[PDB]
Amino acid sequence: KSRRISRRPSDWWVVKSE
Amino acid sequence: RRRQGWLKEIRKLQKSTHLLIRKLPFSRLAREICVKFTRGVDFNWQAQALLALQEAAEAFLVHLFEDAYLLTLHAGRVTLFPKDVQLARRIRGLEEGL
Amino acid sequence: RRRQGWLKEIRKLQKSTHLLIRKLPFSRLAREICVKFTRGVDFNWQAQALLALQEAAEAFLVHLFEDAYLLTLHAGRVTLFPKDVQLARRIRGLEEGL
Amino acid sequence: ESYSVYVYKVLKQVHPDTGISSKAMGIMNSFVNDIFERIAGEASRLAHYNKRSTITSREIQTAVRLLLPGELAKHAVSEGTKAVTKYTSS
Amino acid sequence: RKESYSVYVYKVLKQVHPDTGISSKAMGIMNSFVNDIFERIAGEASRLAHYNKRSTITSREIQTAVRLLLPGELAKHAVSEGTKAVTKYTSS
Amino acid sequence: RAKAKSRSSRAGLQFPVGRVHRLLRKGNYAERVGAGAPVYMAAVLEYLTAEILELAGNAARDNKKTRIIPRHLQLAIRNDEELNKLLGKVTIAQGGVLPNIQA
Amino acid sequence: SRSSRAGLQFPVGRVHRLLRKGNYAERVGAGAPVYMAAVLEYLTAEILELAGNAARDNKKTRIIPRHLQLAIRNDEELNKLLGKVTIAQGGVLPNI
Amino acid sequence: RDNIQGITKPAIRRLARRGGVKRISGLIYEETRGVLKVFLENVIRDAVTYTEHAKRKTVTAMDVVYALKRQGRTLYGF
Amino acid sequence: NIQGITKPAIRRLARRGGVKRISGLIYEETRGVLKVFLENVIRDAVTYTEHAKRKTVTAMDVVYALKRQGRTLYGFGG
DNA sequence: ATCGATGTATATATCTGACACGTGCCTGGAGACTAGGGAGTAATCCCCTTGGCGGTTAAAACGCGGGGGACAGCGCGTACGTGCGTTTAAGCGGTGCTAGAGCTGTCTACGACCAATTGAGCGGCCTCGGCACCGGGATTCTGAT
DNA sequence: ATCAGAATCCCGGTGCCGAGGCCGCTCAATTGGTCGTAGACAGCTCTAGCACCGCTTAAACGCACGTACGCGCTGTCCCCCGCGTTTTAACCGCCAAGGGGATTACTCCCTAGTCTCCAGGCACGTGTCAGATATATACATCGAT
Repeated sequence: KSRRISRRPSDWWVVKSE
Repeated sequence: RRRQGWLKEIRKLQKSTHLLIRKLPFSRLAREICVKFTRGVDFNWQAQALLALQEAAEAFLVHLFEDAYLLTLHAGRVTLFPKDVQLARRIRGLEEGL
Repeated sequence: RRRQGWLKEIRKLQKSTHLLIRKLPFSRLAREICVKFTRGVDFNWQAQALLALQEAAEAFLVHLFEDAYLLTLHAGRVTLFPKDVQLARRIRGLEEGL
Repeated sequence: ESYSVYVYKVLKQVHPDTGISSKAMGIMNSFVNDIFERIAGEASRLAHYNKRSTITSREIQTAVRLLLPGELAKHAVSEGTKAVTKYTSS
Repeated sequence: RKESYSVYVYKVLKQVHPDTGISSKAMGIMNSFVNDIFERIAGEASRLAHYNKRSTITSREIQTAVRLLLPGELAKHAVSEGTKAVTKYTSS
Repeated sequence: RAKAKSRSSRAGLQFPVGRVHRLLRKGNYAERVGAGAPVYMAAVLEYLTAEILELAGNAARDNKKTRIIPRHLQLAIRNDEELNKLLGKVTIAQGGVLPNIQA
Repeated sequence: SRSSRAGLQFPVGRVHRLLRKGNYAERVGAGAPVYMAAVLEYLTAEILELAGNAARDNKKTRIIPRHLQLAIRNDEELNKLLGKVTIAQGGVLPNI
Repeated sequence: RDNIQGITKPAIRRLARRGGVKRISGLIYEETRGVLKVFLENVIRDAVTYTEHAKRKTVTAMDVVYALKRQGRTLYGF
Repeated sequence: NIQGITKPAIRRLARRGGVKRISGLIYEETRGVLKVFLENVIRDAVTYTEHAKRKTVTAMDVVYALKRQGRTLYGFGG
């Protein structure tokens, strides 16, 4: 499949360092 | 003895209109940023493109500082803090602070 | 006697999804504020128009309150003050806060 | 008119046993309509900026690259490059 | 060649002020500004006409467009300035 | 003539390609629309709908519900970082706020 | 010679060609270019009068982009119309 | 008997509790009533405009969501 | 190479912003927010250029990217 | 710091109105051919970009005293949460009505389109004066008295 | 309360380069005419918003009380700011080389357009169950003690 990876970074917006 | 001389600097910098950041390190930073997404090949820049980018970045930064300083004085203190500017970016919106 | 019951209210209200404000006073207020710009002639209102208006109004209001809560926690207190929501509307922008 | 079929079709394809309410159907319909309008407007100003009158496959690809965020777009681009190469294959 | 609105803003500037000059950067600023405003009202009028199943951009459409786009007070003069020209344009 | 095969069937997609072709032709975006342009559009719309419906199904499976309600759509769209950026300016009707309590 | 037919300064033919080439709609009306040229002329006349005031109070006969920013930020309606804009070489308002 | 005080204190309280507010001061109820006024003064003033262009006298659900989309914050499902 | 926006430069930017006092921990995050702003704007302008068959980013593409993001810039557009 | 009675999670019946599917019908989509032009592709030139060298110089960096600033602790009085009694207006449902949305037919005045004509708008030249810079002088606070 | 030295304002001088005026060219605006049709207008029909009545009942209003917290003050620690000295790379000025931006010309394959037929999509209808709701049971709990 290779569906897009989902992570939960501390930042609400995934702009810097994912 | 020159005491409390920051107000004169505030007035002088608010009256002026020229760019505050130098052009050569900013252009080096712009090229360092642009080299990452172009998968390797070197791109050329126009003389006015870098000037427009510097003007837009200065406007963005002056907006962030001028709306975060009022957040700091809203908390009661006069020192600007990074948590305050982070909160300002969080509350300004997805397209206004980011 | 039920102690610290605001947590249960917050959990139940964030778990639910129905409209909070009533329908008849909202429709009355909407008609009374719409009679101003219609140059004096009464207008009709569809059944879904009032519902969509109430949904948009409650969404905007709940977003304003959740964003102002961050500013209140930033000031070191827990109660909400009108200066805080005014500051939130001011930092949000001219179009976003008004 | 509004299309509620294809959404149900792709929903049954991705999940064989899940239904959908009528309101969520209208939500998805309005959502795809808005996304289609945004991508089309982006592609239109793209073609207008370069003195072009035809909207080829490159314009819509660059438009969706501008509109959609980074990690998704790649995937989407792949889907695009997986579609046309079959459509012109026949 | 290149197109611009530099001559018309110069004429209206000479009309509003007989002895005031204009620089070159301000020229480009006003040019880009009037282009952006024109594009905004034209696109908004196009969306409104497509909303109402219309294919012609009659003056009513852009009137409603500028009335919707501009703030309250300015529109009160804007609609008072457009029709006054239209009523003159129909004078022939 | 040959059999009437729709281009959506020959492209391996579920979204209609002729419908979006007519919509682009009447959408006043440009006087000429390409051939592969509606196909790309149908593919990306199909992918986006699949992504949001898969998230909605994951958000409805844990609640022991086999029907997608508008609350599930909000819960699924606000749990994805990229979909939140795509749908940040928009708000969903009949959708509650995410349960978050500050310390 | 119908550019000054309605007594305006902006051309009606240029905006007509721009409307026909912008692909906003398949058809355009007759009074729409005249109305649009008139409203654009009014907007630019307002902002130029404000800039002329902002230049005469500084004893400068040549307008500068700083005065444009000053005039666009003093008035509340022009600021409301141009909220997400940035003027090149335009300093921030003298506020403390 | 004004329609602006129709939004009672428990209604605004429930709105704030949904927003995650712990404690509310007493001067908030008089403030947001103005804010909710202004937000309801900007939307419909656009909506009626969308009904002034057509020859209609009603505010349909399409006009409200159109005005909201023009403002920026739009709604799905209508 | 991100050290170009030095400490007196950010200090002067804050002075133009009306800020009086500046903590010593700001210079580790203002560079980051400048970096993310540039990484957004430059990436939009560079895909704008790459759509056409060119290799040099021009000032028109930068202002196009800025307009698509939301903060339009006048003066260089033409 | 353990225990309970208050609340919480779950299991079972019901019944329902929305959901899924099935049918009929037709208008939009597909197959086929045309002819016309916007776009792909090669040449070219020269304008703009990149790169480098030397010389300067204001800007940056570093170090240090200090006094103003952030923050913790604490008392106080006030303002808001909570519970209970009371009342009031939202809300359900049921009926009736008609203003107005919506569809249809028609006729036309309006706008697209093409050819000939030319004058308003754009490119190049210049020329000079408004503005930047600098020196001198008079004033006016701000730290100093 | 009372005051002098840099900071500020204003004047004059010199300069110099960008703004405005002028001229020549030229293609987009104008004029004239024609033809097809989008929409204005009327008119007709059906519906959905509006208005009312009766009744119900849950939410709102108010009042009192308790206590949690916004606010003001004080004290202590410290870390940006100002000042001086040393260092440096940003910038100016100049030159050289060439990369590809922009323009032109040729051709041709893609696409609007038109017609012809038909099936995928929409309106309507109807059986059926997912879930909202009521009731009962097992279990974690947070305040009194």
